[PDB]
Amino acid sequence: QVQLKESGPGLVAPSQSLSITCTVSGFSLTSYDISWIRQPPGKGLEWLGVIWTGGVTNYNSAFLSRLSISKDNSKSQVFLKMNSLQTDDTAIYYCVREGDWFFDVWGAGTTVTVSSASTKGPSVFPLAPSSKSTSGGTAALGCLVKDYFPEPVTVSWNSGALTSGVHTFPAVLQSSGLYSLSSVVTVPSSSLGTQTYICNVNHKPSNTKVDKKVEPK
Amino acid sequence: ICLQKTTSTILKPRLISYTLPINTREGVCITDPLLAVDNGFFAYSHLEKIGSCTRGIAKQRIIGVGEVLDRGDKVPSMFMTNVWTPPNPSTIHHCSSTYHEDFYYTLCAVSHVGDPILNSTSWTESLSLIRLAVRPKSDSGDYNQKYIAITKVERGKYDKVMPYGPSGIKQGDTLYFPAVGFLPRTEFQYNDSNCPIIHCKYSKAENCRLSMGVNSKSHYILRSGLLKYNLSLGGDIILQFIEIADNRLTIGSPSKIYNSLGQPVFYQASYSWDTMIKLGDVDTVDPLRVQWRNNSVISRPGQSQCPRFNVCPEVCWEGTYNDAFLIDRLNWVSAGVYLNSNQTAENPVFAVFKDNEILYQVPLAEDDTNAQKTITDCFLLENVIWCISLVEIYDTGDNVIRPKLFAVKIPAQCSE
Amino acid sequence: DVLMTQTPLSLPVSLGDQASISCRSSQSIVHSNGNTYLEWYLQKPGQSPQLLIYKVSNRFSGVPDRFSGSGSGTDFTLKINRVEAEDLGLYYCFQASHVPYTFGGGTKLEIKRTVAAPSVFIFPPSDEQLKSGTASVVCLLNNFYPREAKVQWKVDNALQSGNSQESVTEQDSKDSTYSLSSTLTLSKADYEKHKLYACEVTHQGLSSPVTK
Ligand SMILES: *[C@@H]1O[C@H](CO[C@@H]2O[C@@H](C)[C@@H](O)[C@@H](O)[C@@H]2O)[C@@H](O[C@@H]2O[C@H](CO)[C@@H](O[C@@H]3O[C@H](CO)[C@@H](O)[C@H](O)[C@@H]3O)[C@H](O)[C@H]2NC(C)=O)[C@H](O)[C@H]1NC(C)=O
Ligand SMILES: *[C@@H]1O[C@H](CO)[C@@H](O[C@@H]2O[C@H](CO)[C@@H](O[C@@H]3O[C@H](CO)[C@@H](O)[C@H](O)[C@@H]3O)[C@H](O)[C@H]2NC(C)=O)[C@H](O)[C@H]1NC(C)=O
Ligand SMILES: *[C@@H]1O[C@H](CO[C@@H]2O[C@@H](C)[C@@H](O)[C@@H](O)[C@@H]2O)[C@@H](O[C@@H]2O[C@H](CO)[C@@H](O)[C@H](O)[C@H]2NC(C)=O)[C@H](O)[C@H]1NC(C)=O
Ligand SMILES: *[C@@H]1O[C@H](CO)[C@@H](O[C@@H]2O[C@H](CO)[C@@H](O)[C@H](O)[C@H]2NC(C)=O)[C@H](O)[C@H]1NC(C)=O
Ligand SMILES: *[C@@H]1O[C@H](CO)[C@@H](O[C@@H]2O[C@H](CO)[C@@H](O)[C@H](O)[C@H]2NC(C)=O)[C@H](O)[C@H]1NC(C)=O
Repeated sequence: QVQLKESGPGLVAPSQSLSITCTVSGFSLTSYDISWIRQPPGKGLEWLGVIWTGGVTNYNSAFLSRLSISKDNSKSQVFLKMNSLQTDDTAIYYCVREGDWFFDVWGAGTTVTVSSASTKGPSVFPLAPSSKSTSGGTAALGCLVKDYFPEPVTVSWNSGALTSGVHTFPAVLQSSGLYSLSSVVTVPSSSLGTQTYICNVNHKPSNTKVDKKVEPK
Repeated sequence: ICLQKTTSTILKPRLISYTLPINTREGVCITDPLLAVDNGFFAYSHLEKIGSCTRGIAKQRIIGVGEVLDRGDKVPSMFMTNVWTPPNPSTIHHCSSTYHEDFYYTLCAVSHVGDPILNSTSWTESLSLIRLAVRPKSDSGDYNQKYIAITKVERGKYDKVMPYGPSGIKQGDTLYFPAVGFLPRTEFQYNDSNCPIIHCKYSKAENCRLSMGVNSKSHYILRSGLLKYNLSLGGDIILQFIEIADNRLTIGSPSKIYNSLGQPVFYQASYSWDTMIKLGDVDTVDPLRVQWRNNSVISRPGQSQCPRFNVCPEVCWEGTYNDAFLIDRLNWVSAGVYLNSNQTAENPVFAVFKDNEILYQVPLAEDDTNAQKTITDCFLLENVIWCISLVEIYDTGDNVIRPKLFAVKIPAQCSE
Repeated sequence: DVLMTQTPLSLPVSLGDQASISCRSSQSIVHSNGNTYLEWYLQKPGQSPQLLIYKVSNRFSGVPDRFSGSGSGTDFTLKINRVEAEDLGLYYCFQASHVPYTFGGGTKLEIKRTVAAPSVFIFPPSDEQLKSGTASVVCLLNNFYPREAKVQWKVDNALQSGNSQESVTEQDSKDSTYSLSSTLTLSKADYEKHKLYACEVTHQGLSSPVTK
């Protein structure tokens, strides 16, 4: 039922504007106030602003010079615009449904990176289950997603069929300026050769969708 | 009455709120305000919520009547004589009040599904009426306060009807309330060719019909009109729904009907694509028809797709109720409070204006102040013209909106 | 302009215990309405925050009764007794009483557990990858509780300088155990030059096990 989805550019050049659109489903904007909240890399959540049903908008005074929030009740949408965006501002931006001065429902979040460099697509290479590992115990296999500049990335096994024993590690910045991460899964070692395992990689800012299957010789 | 354009500020507004029951110290949200002024009497109402304005613990709703008399500074103020409190404040919605013969009749919708506009399909129409004696007798009986559930509503083709405006008129012994009718869009008949997109580059032909609902896929459309209530008849009160004509129609929206200088005038809120002010004398009441003035200077903060000064049809449901009252008919000068923001509710300004010109105006608050609903009623006191405006204003200290009442004396002399 | 300060930056705690987090406000947090609008939010790992407590002590619907909140003046404490594995992540306190709306620094709750030893796996560079001309070898440690672990890379019996980078996950919600991957990135020529690549792990649960 209730949902909030944000579409964001992913990448914004320094001293340039950010535009995010929140599409709400399951309720009317006329009956709930909507706030915009952001969390930077390690810093606590910070409250950007609120738009009432009537159209009354209140902002955090810190951002008042360059921040504005509007909405479209008919299209069930809420808009955030920020100007003169700088390095400080890279963060996760959340669209949030307000209740009695509390936030009951949060949007998934959009991750916005402020950098001059352009986006880059990830390369997905399989990490093959070890030929050594046998005996009906636990074998290990994975993907290694490499060289993607926009920070957000998403991996699912068999379009979400497998959720058990999966570990997707935090990305790490390489010296080159590109992120690389590893996603791994543990499977029954008797399953090798019988079951097929597919690595679903989604990189939204470059709109790269990759599907890879990891198999031993 | 001044009739000359000027930029020197000849308008000095005075704060009269302090006589009415509004407590700044509590921090309560005061919303759904109602102001009506007729024949030296007034009706006021609000809903007082603890907490968030749009979603907060409903604390009390009050409906009161009293006399509008000079304070003693020659400035009018409002003094209640009679106050009524519903037992269950969550239920009462969309009050609308009209005056007749030392009673003042206020007509409410009763809802257990919240605001009927928003929860339209789930609501079963329940209308009720509260009449309050403006000059209360002692232990007289039903006269000081009478409550009535209204059983017979004549709504014709319309599926449900509800009062939907602040104040209304009387003609003889018959009362007319501003109201709205919900009609299922399958029943709604509209020739899309009527919709004017000639110089509107971006607007499709069907947008006007779609804009009759809150959503393009909405189950109902909203048509403004009146509810007529004849006191001369006996038995159970019967309310009849009169629909507005299709000349220059827009989505049914909060609307006000009032008598000025003998004749009735009508104001309808712009919550749709046409942002320009809609108000005029009414040719006929029972076949309701209004002669909208072709006004080109006053509009409503539009918040996105339908911004201020938009004339092009678009699908949107957004705006605020900001009304005006007609001080002179020969020149058709009118007085009202408007918000000078293209996309946001801010900068409330009181103005005296004509169809294509703003004669003179004064701002009621600082440039940051957020404001929403403005209600203006003018009357004549001690052979001088006075206008009372109610403005919903926002307090930074409590993130709450509370109403403020100004008295402004229209000036006979422009120079000073 | 109202500062929210949480006292324990990390709180480590075992299952069945009681956890207490404190929030202190720079100034009085009481509204004109007289209600105090202090809320407690939980952000589980890889998820958006979720509200737990509103108006100091009231539990948001669906929040179990063991979560408890209380406060006086400028001091507020949230108590989770009978801690469970599900309950780990970041806990925030927030105030809506004053117009700038301000949140806490955060508190990360860490669940103490019996020591568990990693299972170690090594992954050779793929054939597709070396066509690009860079080769990467991946060592994985899986499901070990004590977070501290040492990974050393030895390439043909050669110890590693910083040719490697490591990533560690959040505490698993189910069994409270970490997992780690250390990747060694090399130019293609070096990988061709030597035949032995090895991952030597050091953890309390083991005694210097090595793979390949
Ligand atoms: C508040 O909004 C008004 C009206 O907005 C106008 O109509 C809307 C539906 C949108 O299309 C807006 O983008 C559009 O501006 C603004 O007033 C208008 O501003 C312009 C530019 O300052 C004025 O210049 C005109 O420009 C047009 C197009 O070139 C010419 O055809 C005209 O001859 C004239 O040169 C225009 O006169 C003015 N109109 C009115 C009625 O005021 C207004 O600027 C805006 N205010 C703020 C603070 O943004
Ligand atoms: C308009 O009012 C109606 C009537 O109150 C609302 O419809 C439904 O009302 C019931 C309660 O009478 C709600 O039921 C509850 O649902 C939750 C799960 O959502 C469940 O946990 C409870 O046990 C109970 O069944 C229901 O939520 C509510 N909504 C719907 C879609 O059925 C309606 O929500 C109101 N909507 C508006 C726009 O005001
Ligand atoms: C409001 O009602 C009056 C009175 O209605 C009359 O008495 C009722 C009990 C019922 O029997 C009605 O049908 C009666 O008409 C209306 O006044 C009447 O108007 C007609 C118009 O032709 C006139 O012939 C009658 O004499 C009037 N009766 C009076 C004045 O007592 C009045 O018209 C109704 N209001 C409106 C707006 O029409
Ligand atoms: C809506 O009304 C318009 C009138 O402006 C109709 O348009 C034309 O009406 C004339 C009447 O003499 C006809 O001769 C034309 O054939 C109509 N169409 C055109 C394109 O000129 C229009 O028909 C009406 N809507 C519908 C659905 O009939
Ligand atoms: C607003 O403008 C219209 C168009 O001029 C006026 O409408 C009049 O009546 C018909 C429209 O069906 C036209 O043929 C007339 O020429 C119009 N002119 C006049 C002077 O009435 C309308 O009168 C204008 N303003 C009002 C009624 O306040």
